[PDB]
Amino acid sequence: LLFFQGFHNWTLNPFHMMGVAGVLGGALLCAIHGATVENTLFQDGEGASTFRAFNPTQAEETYSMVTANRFWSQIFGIAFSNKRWLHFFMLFVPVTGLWMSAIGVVGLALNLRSYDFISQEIRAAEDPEFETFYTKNLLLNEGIRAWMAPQDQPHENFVFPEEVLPRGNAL
Amino acid sequence: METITYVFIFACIIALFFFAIFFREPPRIT
Amino acid sequence: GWIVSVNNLEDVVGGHIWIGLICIAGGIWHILTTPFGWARRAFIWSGEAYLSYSLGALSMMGFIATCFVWFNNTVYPSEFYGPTGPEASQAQAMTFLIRDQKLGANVGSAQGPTGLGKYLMRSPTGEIIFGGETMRFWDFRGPWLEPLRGPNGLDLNKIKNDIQPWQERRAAEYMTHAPLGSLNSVGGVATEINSVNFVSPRSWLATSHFVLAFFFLVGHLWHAGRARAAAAGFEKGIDRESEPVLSMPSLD
Amino acid sequence: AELTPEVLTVPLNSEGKTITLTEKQYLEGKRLFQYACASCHVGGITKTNPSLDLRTETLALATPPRDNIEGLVDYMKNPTTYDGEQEIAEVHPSLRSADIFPKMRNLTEKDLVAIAGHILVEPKILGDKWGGGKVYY
Amino acid sequence: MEVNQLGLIATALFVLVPSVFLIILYVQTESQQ
Amino acid sequence: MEVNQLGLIATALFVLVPSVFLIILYVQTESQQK
Amino acid sequence: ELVNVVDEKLGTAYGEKIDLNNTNIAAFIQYRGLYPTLAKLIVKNAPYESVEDVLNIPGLTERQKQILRENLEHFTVTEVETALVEGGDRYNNGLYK
Amino acid sequence: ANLWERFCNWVTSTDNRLYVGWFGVIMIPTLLAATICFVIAFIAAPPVDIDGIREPVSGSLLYGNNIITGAVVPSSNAIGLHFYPIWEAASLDEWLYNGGPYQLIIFHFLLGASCYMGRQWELSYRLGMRPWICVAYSAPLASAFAVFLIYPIGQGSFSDGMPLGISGTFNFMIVFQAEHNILMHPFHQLGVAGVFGGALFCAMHGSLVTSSLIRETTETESANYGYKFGQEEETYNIVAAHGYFGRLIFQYASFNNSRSLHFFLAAWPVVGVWFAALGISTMAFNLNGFNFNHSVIDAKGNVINTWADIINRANLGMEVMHERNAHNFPLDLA
Amino acid sequence: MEPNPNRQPVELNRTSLYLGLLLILVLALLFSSYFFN
Amino acid sequence: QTLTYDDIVGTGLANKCPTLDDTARGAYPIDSSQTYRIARLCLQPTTFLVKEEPKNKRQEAEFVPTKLVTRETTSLDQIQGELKVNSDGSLTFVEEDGIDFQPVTVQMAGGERIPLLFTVKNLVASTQPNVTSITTSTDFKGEFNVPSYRTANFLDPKGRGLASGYDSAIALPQAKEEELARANVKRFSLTKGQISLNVAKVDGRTGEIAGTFESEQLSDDDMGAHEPHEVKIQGVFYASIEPA
Amino acid sequence: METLKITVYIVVTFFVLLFVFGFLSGDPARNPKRKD
Ligand code: CLA
Ligand code: CLA
Ligand code: CLA
Ligand SMILES: CC(C)=CCC/C(C)=C/CC/C(C)=C/CC/C(C)=C/CC/C(C)=C/CC/C(C)=C/CC/C(C)=C/CC/C(C)=C/CC/C(C)=C/CC1=CC(=O)C(C)=C(C)C1=O
Ligand SMILES: CCCCCCCCCCCCCCCC(=O)OC[C@H](COP(=O)(O)OC[C@@H](O)CO)OC(=O)CCCCCCCCCCCCCCC
Ligand code: HEM
Ligand SMILES: CC1=C(/C=C/C(C)=C/C=C/C(C)=C/C=C/C=C(C)/C=C/C=C(C)/C=C/C2=C(C)CCCC2(C)C)C(C)(C)CCC1
Ligand SMILES: CC1=C(/C=C/C(C)=C/C=C/C(C)=C/C=C/C=C(C)/C=C/C=C(C)/C=C/C2=C(C)CCCC2(C)C)C(C)(C)CCC1
Ligand SMILES: CCCCCCCCCCCCO[C@@H]1O[C@H](CO)[C@@H](O[C@H]2O[C@H](CO)[C@@H](O)[C@H](O)[C@H]2O)[C@H](O)[C@H]1O
Ligand SMILES: CCCCCCCCCCCCO[C@@H]1O[C@H](CO)[C@@H](O[C@H]2O[C@H](CO)[C@@H](O)[C@H](O)[C@H]2O)[C@H](O)[C@H]1O
Ligand SMILES: CCCCCCCS[C@@H]1O[C@H](CO)[C@@H](O)[C@H](O)[C@H]1O
Ligand code: OEX
Ligand SMILES: [Ca+2]
Ligand SMILES: [Cl-]
Ligand SMILES: [Cl-]
Ligand SMILES: [Fe+2]
Repeated sequence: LLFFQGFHNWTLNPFHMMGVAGVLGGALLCAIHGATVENTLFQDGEGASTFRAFNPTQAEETYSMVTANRFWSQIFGIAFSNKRWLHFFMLFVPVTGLWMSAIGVVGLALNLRSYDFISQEIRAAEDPEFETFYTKNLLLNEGIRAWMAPQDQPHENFVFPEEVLPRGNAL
Repeated sequence: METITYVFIFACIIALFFFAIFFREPPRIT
Repeated sequence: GWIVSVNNLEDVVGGHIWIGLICIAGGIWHILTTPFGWARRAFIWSGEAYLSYSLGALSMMGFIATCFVWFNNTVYPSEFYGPTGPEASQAQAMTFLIRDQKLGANVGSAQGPTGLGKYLMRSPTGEIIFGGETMRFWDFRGPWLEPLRGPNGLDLNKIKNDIQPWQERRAAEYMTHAPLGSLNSVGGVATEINSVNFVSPRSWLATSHFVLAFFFLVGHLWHAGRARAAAAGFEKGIDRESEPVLSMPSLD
Repeated sequence: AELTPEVLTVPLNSEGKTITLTEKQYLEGKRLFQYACASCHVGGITKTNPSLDLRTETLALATPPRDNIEGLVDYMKNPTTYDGEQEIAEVHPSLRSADIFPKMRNLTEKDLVAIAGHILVEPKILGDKWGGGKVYY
Repeated sequence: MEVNQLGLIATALFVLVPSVFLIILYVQTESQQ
Repeated sequence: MEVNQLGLIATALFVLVPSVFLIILYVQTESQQK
Repeated sequence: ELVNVVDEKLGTAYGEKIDLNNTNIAAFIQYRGLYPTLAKLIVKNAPYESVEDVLNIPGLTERQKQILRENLEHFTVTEVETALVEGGDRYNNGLYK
Repeated sequence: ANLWERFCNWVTSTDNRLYVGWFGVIMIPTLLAATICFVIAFIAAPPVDIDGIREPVSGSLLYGNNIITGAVVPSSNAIGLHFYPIWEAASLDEWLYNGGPYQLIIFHFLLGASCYMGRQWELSYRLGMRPWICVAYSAPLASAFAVFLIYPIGQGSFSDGMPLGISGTFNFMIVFQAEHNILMHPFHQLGVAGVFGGALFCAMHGSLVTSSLIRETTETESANYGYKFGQEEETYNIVAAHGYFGRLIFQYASFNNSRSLHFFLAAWPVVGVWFAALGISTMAFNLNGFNFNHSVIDAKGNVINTWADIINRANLGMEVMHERNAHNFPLDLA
Repeated sequence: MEPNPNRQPVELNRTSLYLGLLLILVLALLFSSYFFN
Repeated sequence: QTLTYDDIVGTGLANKCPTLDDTARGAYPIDSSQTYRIARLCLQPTTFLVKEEPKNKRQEAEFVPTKLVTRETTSLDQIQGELKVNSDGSLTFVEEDGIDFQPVTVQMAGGERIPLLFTVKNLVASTQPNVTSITTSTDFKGEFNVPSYRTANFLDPKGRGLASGYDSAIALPQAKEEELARANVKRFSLTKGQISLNVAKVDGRTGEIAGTFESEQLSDDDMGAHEPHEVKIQGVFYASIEPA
Repeated sequence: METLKITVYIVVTFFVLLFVFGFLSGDPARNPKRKD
């Protein structure tokens, strides 16, 4: 992971960012749908522990789609109304995210990175007062590469004298 | 031009939220 | 810093005098009275509800205890608990100010790389404070530093002339026992090598109490929401023949 | 590679005599250096004054010379600045200041020797890492 | 800033082309019997 | 040649916007019950 | 032409010896007997027209003068460089280990 | 009814298109203020001196950022944990220089998002639902508290809060790695298991329900038309799904109880994410990831690196480079 | 509640689409040189 | 009578110089056989003015008002030095040490931020000849040094610096270097400033004096990347004179 | 700034009073089932 940050700036890559959205989006969907079903359950037994009040072979939905739908429509603005769509979307989102991150890694095989914004660099090269979080993270990347490469890439036989190592003040 | 573009896409997405909520197809028990 | 700022034992002892009397008066009160009408209508009256209220309260107390051990050095003496995070960072600035001043630096007029004083600068209200990143910690107060403070903050005359060997020692001790360390108790910054077996009691006590306070807030929500539902009679699910939403008008 | 009697042979004094420490003295020296010194001197540097380290070449150029057991043992009783000019027991752990540095209260003469031998043996093992700081981690 | 001059038209058609595809399909769905 | 750098998107939108308006109208006329 | 004055200083004697007029004070650790007592006196009494002038600092003991004579061959002097002496940099130049 | 009574009835009405409720009376204005300030600051704010060293960082679109580089920049390290409302500044221009919008935003946001959670309990009560959706939302909420409030408290400054911006988020992550070795921390590891596992189980549940939809449609129509909102009958066959998944692995590793399955779907991501939040909130007090730096030593005493030591070198790169003009002393203690 | 009685369907026949596209494309072909200038 | 740190902390008073009563209109005798020092010189800026830079070059540029954005962090204080009595009876203050600089950022109409190192570093200031007492008619005028606002280790956002940092624009590996030389080669500025101190109040008995000052100096030039502006600072001062 | 402050203080107090009075206004009863 840290190699991909320092060398590929892989956080900056919109294919990795879509991966993140589909992984975190899928974890969100997993949590919110499990919680919604568990909190719109029909009372189907007398027990205060409600798991036994379900039967695999039962015909009826175990929870109220209508109540769930009203709840999220009123809390968030929209809500699922179609259970087939809901479950298809749960496949689509994390699956699509993973496939997007894979495409970015195929570019990285070739060092075809989203490493830089050229407009940013042209401005920063001419203007030593211009600073963004994007320029800050490249300084971190340059430290990762210089500090880790000699031990991480032993076949290169790197020798970087103390005096060439990039460091800020004191540290 | 770039800033205009970013703000334009954002403002479209906000409008879209408005229509998706208040002008949704209503869910119908049927 | 609210109550966490308490900085002298007279205030601590006086507070407990008050609190002891408040609690005994309150207790007599509650033995002699029954809850009023407005309280009756505001709460849920069940074992599970009362538990929820106490979980809420313990959660709050947990977060406060976390901040108390993190910042307060009066009821958590640094002699026993180690330096606070703010304390140790200030002690580092004090250490190098002493070092470089012994070497001949004039530490009041030494301009650092950014233009701010390398050792000394002003807070946003003007008080003289240590410089570098510990600018954030200038509200720190501690017995080894206070002798250097004047009405306008750190006093340059006192710094140049009055720093005693016991202050140098204590600042060095605190700087090198800052509350930073790994889960397997390797003391120091995250890139430090194995050698020193140390994690500050302040970090142990703050982190444990944060975790506990957090899960107690969760238990508060869990039990408070459950007590509400049980009291109103739908904790086991929605009655299929009396589903409330089904008697409500459409949203659209 | 092994921790041999040769690696464990270090200068006793400035006059060419050596002492060969036992494996148990080497272990005691690591333990005691950790116990009393590593809070400031982890890895051979010095956290409260990084300009001075515990490298052997540095110790040799100290006054009096500190690159031998006797110089180090004497340092732990009566530490000086690097030029020998000031006695710093009041701000540096030592037997003379065991009153204000209570960790030094339990250290025996044998313990001082073990710590000294640690300071001299470790760079023979660790090379530039000893006294190198983070660059060499 | 020295941006890529084609980024404006690239962005505009990237939004317009599929958005118009969808609006076309939506409207002719609504207009069905 | 030193052309106006907005001519490209002006011409593209000039074409696209009203053409799309007509295509929308045409396609939903065809799809009407008929 | 714009010049980096520190790089340029590295091609003078400043790049070969302890420059009594410019070098940061930790550099005196390199030689027996110079640090911290003499190092402090030297930086404090700088600049010097020539290396020997370091022998003229007031209050010096005889032993201190002798240590200075033995080390003159390790010293140089060059013009004071504002970039090296401002900021209290001769006492703390932002370099630790 | 009197005015108050009528107002209460409207506030708590189950018939408002968006539920208001008492949590909502605090949520609505605080979230609006946080949103409006964020939008304006993200577009138009001038550079902000985040590290208190008079080195302003540009976050806004009009000052040279794009969507990926832009942020609302944290308030000044000179401020620390001091409360910096607009009226503490001598002018808006000063307020902007010092990163006042960041505090206005994150404080209104954290208050409003806490009320969003209460509002989820509140509506579930009005509708006669079980009450714990809000306990699921406490996981992302707790994570937002960790990065915008608890971490700044532990470190002594809101300048160490996560920036409100895409690149600034990555900046916060890389610096967090340097300073706490979060990857080697088991609570972040549980977090990863929580979100990778949430994604895995999301896809798994999606695909199993989808695989067992009961035929109700023809091939020229979306199978989605096979389900009608509010129908009483389940729309897939759980018995075929379990029949499938119990054979994929083995019978007893598959859920045959939908309530059990759904509870697991709720619990796995929520608990992992609570541990992620707690990792951030305890590294806030510098109890850090496992440190095996030089843990493996040969018979002589030579260090034999492991992958932990290679991590350590990457971390050193981050540490020595971050905030390259802010440190004057050798240790980064907060 | 009750639907709006003022609504009407809208039409554009194929010939008008072709006429309209011809107008737009020919106007573009004419004005584009001035847009690029 | 006297305020403690707890009385002052967070009020703004720590950035203020001491004032003297309207009653303090006395005269402080100078014995030319005695040596003297200033034990505490304090300068509290109340206005920063920046000289606008016209395209006109016809008609003179004015100094315009600006808004302080770095808060109550501007005063110079605890400064000390020798007060020499010269052979013509003029006094010369030779600044030795103290909190003798503050980085300050002020903002012009329209948003341009002007950082400067507000300072009296190495101040040498002198009165009129024959000053046999310091009175409300004494003034001091002199010059000081204005070093680069950033010191030599300062690294720009691309990692470039004078005593540290890259020496080129490493993000544009094959750009022609000549157009970037001014940004790539950092330079350390050192210029002179001027100040007048105008005594308005003197306590004969305590050796304390207070007045108004005005100084003029250049602002930050970003290690030679751009031209500095001319700044004029006005405010109040306090000094305590002592035999020493 | 002083007017802004007072204005925000009044605004915040207003909404906080709504929240506290609102929850005091027979909240347990506002549910679809058992109101007592
Ligand atoms: C918000 C934080 C976040 C999130 C959610 C992600 C999310 C993701 N990251 Mg990214 N990452 C991050 C921050 C994050 N990242 C940061 C800050 C960096 C620094 C640059 C990275 C650097 C990084 C790299 C370098 C990579 C990712 C990748 C990924 C993807 C991994 C998908 C996966 O599960 O692979 C897990 C593996 C699989 C799904 C393969 C199949 C596994 C089989 C089925 C296992 C079977 C196991 C078997 C049964 C037995 C096990 C036995 C047991 C003993 C263990 C996913 C989109 C990866 C990606 O893009 O790949 C295309 C990747 O290479 N990230
Ligand atoms: C464990 C301690 C404890 C507990 C659980 C209770 C519980 C109760 N008390 Mg007792 N009480 C106590 C200790 C306690 N009391 C003590 C020590 C005293 C003496 C001071 C009292 C004196 C007392 C009186 C005089 C009354 C009660 C009443 C009640 C009932 C209603 C409480 C209520 O509505 O609070 C909720 C609090 C409010 C509605 C006040 C306004 C809420 C504001 C917004 C809170 C602001 C604080 C905020 C959270 C921040 C914290 C820091 C802050 C200090 C700045 C309930 C049975 C009432 C009653 O029915 O008596 C029979 C009543 O009239 N109590
Ligand atoms: C629900 C409405 C609401 C709330 C809760 C807040 C809250 C906040 N505002 Mg925002 N604000 C709002 C609406 C709100 N705002 C609107 C509509 C505007 C546009 C006019 C603003 C404009 C605004 C600005 C311009 C700023 C704020 C700021 C603040 C913060 C400080 C407020 C303060 O000092 O109050 C102090 C007032 C009190 C403490 C009064 C409380 C009195 C009661 C009777 C006592 C009980 C309260 C006690 C603490 C316990 C809580 C009770 C609980 C147990 C139920 C805080 C995050 C400042 C900021 O963000 O700083 C970084 C800031 O600069 N607000
Ligand atoms: C001023 C300016 C310009 C401001 C903007 C600044 C700024 C920083 C803007 C952000 C830019 C931005 C958004 C960046 C992110 C871009 C990005 C990475 C996009 C990813 C794009 C992409 C195609 C990724 C591929 C992977 C993928 C398909 C991800 C999709 C993720 C996704 C949308 C998941 C669902 C999220 C979500 C909240 C779902 C809610 C579902 C819901 C209503 C559940 C409730 C519910 C549950 C039940 O169980 C039941 C039964 C019912 C009934 C019910 O209802
Ligand atoms: C307190 C009040 C809070 C108000 C919050 C504002 C919320 C806006 C919520 C999304 C509205 C837009 C939905 C369009 C799409 C829409 O109308 O969906 C409505 C759709 C309804 O689903 P049904 O089951 O009814 O429909 C299925 C059948 O039609 C099959 O075709 O909902 C979903 O599909 C849920 C999953 C998508 C969830 C998307 C959530 C995305 C969050 C936003 C991410 C973008 C951020 C960009 C930032 C710059
Ligand atoms: C018994 C444990 C210790 C031992 C054996 C020890 C050893 C030494 C030695 C041999 C030197 C001289 C280095 C040289 O000449 O190159 C030295 C210097 C120094 N040590 Fe220690 N030390 C110990 C504990 C500590 C501790 C705990 C601290 C931090 C509080 C510390 C801080 C210092 C400092 C600041 C210097 C430089 C002093 C000066 O010359 O002004 N030492 N130490
Ligand atoms: C000891 C001490 C001290 C003192 C202390 C004190 C004096 C304390 C007090 C305390 C107190 C005096 C507290 C109070 C608290 C309160 C609270 C915590 C409240 C709560 C509330 C609630 C919870 C409510 C709720 C509700 C609402 C709001 C609405 C309606 C509904 C209901 C009812 C649910 C000092 C610091 C000096 C120092 C140190 C030591
Ligand atoms: C009444 C009521 C209600 C409603 C409410 C509301 C609707 C409110 C709103 C509110 C709002 C709506 C608010 C807002 C606020 C805002 C703010 C507070 C903002 C601020 C901003 C700023 C301050 C900015 C600044 C700037 C920047 C950042 C950059 C550029 C420059 C300038 C300066 C412009 C309810 C339903 C709940 C119920 C109860 C009663
Ligand atoms: C970027 C540029 C984009 C340009 C955007 C232009 C969008 C133009 C929108 C055109 C909308 C036409 O609007 C559409 O009218 C038709 C009839 O014409 C209505 O349709 C109605 O009449 C038809 C025909 O009798 C019936 O078969 C149908 O059931 C009935 O609903 C649709 O319900 C409505 O959606
Ligand atoms: C921080 C400042 C706030 C501190 C205030 C704390 C003081 C505690 C005592 C307050 C007493 C309030 O008393 C409470 O008032 C409300 C508002 O009229 C009452 O009135 C309410 O009753 C019913 C309850 O079924 C509601 O449907 C109705 O809308 C409402 O009028 C409550 O039934 C009464 O019990
Ligand atoms: C409706 C709110 C619009 C946001 C206004 C942005 C602040 S105002 C903006 O400030 C700039 C910097 O000082 C000026 O250069 C510019 O002339 C001015 O319009
Ligand atoms: O501010 Mn943001 O980051 Ca937490 O560590 Mn110290 O301070 Mn700064 O260095 Mn590393
Ligand atoms: Ca006068
Ligand atoms: Cl950084
Ligand atoms: Cl620092
Ligand atoms: Fe499901």
